[PDB]
Amino acid sequence: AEVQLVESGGGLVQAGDSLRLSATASGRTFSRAVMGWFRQAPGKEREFVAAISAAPGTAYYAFYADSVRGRFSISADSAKNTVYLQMNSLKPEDTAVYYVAADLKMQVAAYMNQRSVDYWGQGTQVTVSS
Repeated sequence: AEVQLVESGGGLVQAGDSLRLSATASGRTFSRAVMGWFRQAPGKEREFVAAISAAPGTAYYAFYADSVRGRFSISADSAKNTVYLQMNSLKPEDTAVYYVAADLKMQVAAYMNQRSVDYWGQGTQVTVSS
């Protein structure tokens, strides 16, 4: 089925700042999907950043790549049909286009392979000047 995921929040920013990305779907969406964020710079491999999935009640499971642990946080709001990535202590090496992703086979937040991702958004440029 067609799903149109849309990222928002990208910007030009300074080393040591914060930026918050969000993503939602236009029309058809998911319930109980493992959602994630990936990133890539021209010529680079697309790299996994963070994953999130629904737990009991209002809780979620999260999982972070080592490159962002201690700095980025992934959250979600099911009412608002939106997934978030709060980026803190941004470094020039965080410069990339950031993509929201959904993998429909996975059952719980974990490391995500770009190769297994079922749905991608269009991407939002994040640029960190030193």
